Amino acid sequence: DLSALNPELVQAVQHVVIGPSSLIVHFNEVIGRGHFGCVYHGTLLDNDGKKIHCAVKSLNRITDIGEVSQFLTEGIIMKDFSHPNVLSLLGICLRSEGSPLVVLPYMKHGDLRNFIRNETHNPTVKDLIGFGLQVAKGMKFLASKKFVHRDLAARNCMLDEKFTVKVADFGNKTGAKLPVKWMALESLQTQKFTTKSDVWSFGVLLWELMTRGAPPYPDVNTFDITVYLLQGRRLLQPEYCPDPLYEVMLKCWHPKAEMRPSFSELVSRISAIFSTFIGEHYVHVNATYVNVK
Ligand SMILES: Nc1cc(Oc2ccc(Nc3ncccc3C(=O)Nc3ccc(F)cc3F)cc2F)ccn1
Repeated sequence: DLSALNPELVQAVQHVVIGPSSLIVHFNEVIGRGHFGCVYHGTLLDNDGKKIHCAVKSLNRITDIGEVSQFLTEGIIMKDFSHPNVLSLLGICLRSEGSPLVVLPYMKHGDLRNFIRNETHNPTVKDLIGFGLQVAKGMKFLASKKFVHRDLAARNCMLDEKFTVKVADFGNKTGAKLPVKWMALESLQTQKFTTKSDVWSFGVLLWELMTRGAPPYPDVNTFDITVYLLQGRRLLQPEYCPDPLYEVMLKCWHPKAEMRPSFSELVSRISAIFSTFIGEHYVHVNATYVNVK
């Protein structure tokens, strides 16, 4: 029901349209089944002959056009996201069958959390601070466009062949579906999200990086995180996290949202901490965090 969509959404999608002849979706090759949204390996033909590797996001399909319109908006939101540290949109493919297809450049190393969790990987303090800095650069760009992420976490950050981090997003009044453990105090209490609350999320993301992907607050039930935080608590300093990086995390977790550093200041501060390291310090996984979900 393409005509019942929205003429402005349809014209915006038209400028990023992919013809069904120039895209081959390998439905047998799944890049994570996820939930009610699937990602597959894809081949895209660019201009002439070019056989580029891509990720194709789908699913499919209950409400008349409501979920299709939201799906197309999420993809169209990426149009002006051109920054080395933010995931790009190759385009959108309109299937003459069912669900429209969102086409993204392939990220060889997948998500940042599974990458750092992998025990065959040997990151140093510098590499992990490096990833945090790249996320800060991407967020600095997004904040300058007044774009509020709402779900910044290592699981939503993508890693390519050159190890360049691409900030991305994989995918109800009082009902729970929210990433409460990455959420700012004000966002848990009121349900409002700002750049300052993304700064809180970024601090948790730095914690995930320094612990090599440990789940935040393991002992704490999702429903009582506000009660836990208000007792006067923050995540402990990871074993391999340098003191000035911990101090930056505590600044991201400032109880006054307006007292939190901006992403521009975080880029500056983290870039200085990063420059002091040479790649000597190896980061090992914590035994108390292994197999902890
Ligand atoms: N192996 C691999 C796996 C991949 O999976 C995906 C990861 C993220 C998205 N993300 C999206 N899918 C559809 C619409 C928008 C986004 C998205 O990330 N938007 C977005 C970008 C930057 C932001 F700050 C916020 C956002 F919401 C899609 C994938 F297929 C992809 C590649 N390589």
